[PDB]
Amino acid sequence: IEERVKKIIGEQLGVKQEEVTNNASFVEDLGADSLDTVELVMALEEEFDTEIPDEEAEKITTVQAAIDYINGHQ
Amino acid sequence: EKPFIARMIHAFAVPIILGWLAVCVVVTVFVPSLEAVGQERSVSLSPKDAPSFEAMGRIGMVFKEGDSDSFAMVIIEGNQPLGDAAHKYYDGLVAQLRADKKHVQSVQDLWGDPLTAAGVQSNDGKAAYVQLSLAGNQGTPLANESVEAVRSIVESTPAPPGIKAYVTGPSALAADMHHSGDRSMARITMVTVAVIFIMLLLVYRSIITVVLLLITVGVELTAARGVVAVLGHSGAIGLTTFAVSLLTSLAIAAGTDYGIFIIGRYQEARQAGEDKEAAYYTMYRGTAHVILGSGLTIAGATFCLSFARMPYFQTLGIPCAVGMLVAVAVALTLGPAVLHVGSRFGLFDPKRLLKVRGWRRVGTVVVRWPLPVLVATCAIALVGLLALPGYKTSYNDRDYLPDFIPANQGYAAADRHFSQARMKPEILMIESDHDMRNPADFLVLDKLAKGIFRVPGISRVQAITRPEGTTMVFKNKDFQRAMKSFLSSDGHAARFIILHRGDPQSPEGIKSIDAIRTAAEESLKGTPLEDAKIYLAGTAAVFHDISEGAQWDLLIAAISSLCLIFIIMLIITRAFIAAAVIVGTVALSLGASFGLSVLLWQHILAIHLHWLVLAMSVIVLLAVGSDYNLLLVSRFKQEIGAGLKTGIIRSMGGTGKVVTNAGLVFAVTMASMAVSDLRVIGQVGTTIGLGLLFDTLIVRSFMTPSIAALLGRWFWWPLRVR
Repeated sequence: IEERVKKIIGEQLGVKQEEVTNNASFVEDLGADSLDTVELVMALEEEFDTEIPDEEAEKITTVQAAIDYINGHQ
Repeated sequence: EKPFIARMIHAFAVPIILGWLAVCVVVTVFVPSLEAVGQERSVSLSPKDAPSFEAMGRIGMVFKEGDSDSFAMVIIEGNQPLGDAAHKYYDGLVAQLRADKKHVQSVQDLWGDPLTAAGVQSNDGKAAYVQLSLAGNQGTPLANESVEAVRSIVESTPAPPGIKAYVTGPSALAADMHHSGDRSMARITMVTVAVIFIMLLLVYRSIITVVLLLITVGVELTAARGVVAVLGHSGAIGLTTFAVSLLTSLAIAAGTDYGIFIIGRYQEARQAGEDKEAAYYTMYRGTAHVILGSGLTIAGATFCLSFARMPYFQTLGIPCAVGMLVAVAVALTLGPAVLHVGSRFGLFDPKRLLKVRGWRRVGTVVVRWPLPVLVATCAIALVGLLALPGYKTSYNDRDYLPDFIPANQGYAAADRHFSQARMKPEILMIESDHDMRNPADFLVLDKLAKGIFRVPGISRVQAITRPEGTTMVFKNKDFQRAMKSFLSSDGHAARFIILHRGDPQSPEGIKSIDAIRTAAEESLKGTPLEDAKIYLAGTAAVFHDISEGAQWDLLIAAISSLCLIFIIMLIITRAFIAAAVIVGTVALSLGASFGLSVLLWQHILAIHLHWLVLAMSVIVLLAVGSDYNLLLVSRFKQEIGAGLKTGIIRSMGGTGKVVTNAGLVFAVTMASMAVSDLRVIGQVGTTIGLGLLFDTLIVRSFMTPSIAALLGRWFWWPLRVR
């Protein structure tokens, strides 16, 4: 569900859940960095009982990408 | 959910504060200060079953030269060769000492006899000495009184022009060690609080916050020392200056740390937006069982020392354990109470943002890449063993006391005119079943004397056949006087005095003892005295048992702690592997403290570690080091529920800063003891300080979380997860 994903991103990068948008990029739009996105992927892994490879973690750079990955694999 | 115990502490806040304030006034008024109690309740240093100790008693009893293992030597020094005027002074001084049957059991007078005076006179002729057998064992309250009586008598006697006198010996040094330890207690605490005050001020940037925290410590300290004094004053336990000094610092250190956790977690609750009451209960749930778990750890761990054999380590058992339990009880009760009252007036709210970005970033790296960090941190912990091959323990108590103490002053006079061994003689005695006052036996004794003289490290061998310690009938009247001090008065035993070349306190000197027993035994074999029992005693003889004793019981202390601490952690966390990791990582980290402590003292400072340092420091390192792991691991238990890796990361965000401040305070609190005149305790303080500094910055920060992520669900076996 997009709600919990948005909540997690909003918490991790310290921005209100409403500000984040699906097309926004973690590093470019939300000002994240390498460790921030690592924490993002790991938190999403643990939240939804999912696992991600490094090949994909580097691929998921936007909110919508994470949404597609999580919903497809759910 | 508000736990009942926290609810009543909340409800009875002010009464609790009043109650403990009353305990701190009833104590320190109705009992003498803990330093005074230690003076009146000191313990003997020699274990009662050491072959060296009982040999010393046996030797004295047969020769009627007292029954204690506490001898002392009076040294005479003059700017010119000691003329007959000095002898007149010496005779009067001896006469007074022989009269005081209460303290000076017997005086082995040699310089007064021409037939043996030259054997005690200095080679330059400017110095001489005489030995005394004082009542009461070494370090006992009677012995300290007796030494003072002897010292007063020496001072009272007016010396002739250009003549000085001093009192030395293991008994005198032990007493002066006690006074120096007590005398420096004020400076240890004043520096400790002053340094802690500066550190806490920077951490909290709030003077009011620090003052309440320290006052909590002060009540924690006074009750801790107060109760132990009560037990000591009632005679239930024996004390030593190490117990008094070590207990004081631990109470201030452990007292402050429990305060930091209480304020730390509570302040975090306020940052999250919790209400004053809700923040208080949140603080209790996250830190109450941690403090109790950590409180029993220090009390339990130090109690394991009670199982040690040496009196130094044995006497640390109860005084520290009882003291820590009291300080913990104040922390778990006065801690929340003062916090609640302080909150009522709005004093404890954080004055700066509780940043967690720095630590969370570390957590992300550690949890995402556990093994690469684990190996890196594990290796740097083991490389501290590089000092083990070159580790050399030392026993020279002289070097670990100020130069100016009276005991060292006299020793300095001894070295100025005698070889360093002349003030630390060994005495060898053999018991037969018949009289020896015949030429036939005398020849056997002479053969024994010759054999020992050639033993490595030996310099002189006094004997009835060697009145002056060198080559030379016994029925002569003058020789009869000499015979009265080398043979049993009318018994079946004889004795010799052995002087080494080089200090016996060196490990090489210790090795010489077994050669003496072997050489004496083989020389006694093949001759009628072959069946004669052999007794060996002296400075080297005593420390042969110390070396074998300390090196062994260290395992008894350290190993017992691992089992005891592991049990306390296991009952707290209810998790098997988690308990093992909590104490396991610290155990592996002992190597880092070993290397650091040795590197600083033995190599950088060129001062060897005292034999007490490792056994006393290891227990604290193994106890306090596990407390920080307990706090962090306990925070994993609460935070988990979102996910193991996520819980670890956010857990280190919260407890990351709190532990570091707590760790530095304890490390600095234990390191501040270096200012003590008793350099032995300073090494104990510094060794603990360096080890805990290492544990907080690497073991807790990287090892435990890295291991925590690596194990996954099994880390909390058998507890269910998610």
